[PDB]
Amino acid sequence: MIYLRKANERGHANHGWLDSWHTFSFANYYDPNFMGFSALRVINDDVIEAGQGFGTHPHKDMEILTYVLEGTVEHQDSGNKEQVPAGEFQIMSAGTGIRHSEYNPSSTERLHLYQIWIMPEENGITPRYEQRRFAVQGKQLVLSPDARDGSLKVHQDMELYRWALLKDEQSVHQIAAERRVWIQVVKGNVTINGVKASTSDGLAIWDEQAISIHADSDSEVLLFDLPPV
Ligand code: NI
Repeated sequence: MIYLRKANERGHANHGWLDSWHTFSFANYYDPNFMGFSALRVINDDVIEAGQGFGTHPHKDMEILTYVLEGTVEHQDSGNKEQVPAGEFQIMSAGTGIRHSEYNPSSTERLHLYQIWIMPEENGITPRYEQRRFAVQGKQLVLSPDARDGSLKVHQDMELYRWALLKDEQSVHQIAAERRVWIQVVKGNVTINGVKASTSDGLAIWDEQAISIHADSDSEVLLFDLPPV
């Protein structure tokens, strides 16, 4: 009751300025199996060569999360112009509609980030854009529906932890009722409920009463506790 999406079976789309790998269907990459997982609809693993970026485009009715891993990303709303450096997340629920344009401010540095898309619990909510700096050990709480423990709000019944584990560490994750979970291995090597997973792999667990996660090495993962069906 555990599916392993290996890194090299993500949809690949290199564009010259943007190399990108898609955990799910997205743009000119379509597979009916790899559609979505619960509310996780998009996990994109993007490298954006120095100086390049997406032009002025419009999102609507979607809670979008960016997690920057290397370099920096400038973000220009319409009216923001705040940056986001390596290590900080940045959300933006869109609801009624918005128009933004993201780019790589360095001319010497590649930008590498995760692009995450979670279907919000209702459309037409008010545009909003939080952006925090959420370490080296521990399971951080990045997204939650009430912004508890210093997390950010996400307009969906789901939490997102940035678990950072040291070699041979092992914690359990409570797992709720009919809930589902996605692990996205950021770096390293882990073992979840028997299933090994390395950098950029993703595992999708459901109909399971608990999650044992064994850091086969120092490794960071992203955990999506996601609601049922
Ligand atoms: Ni965008």
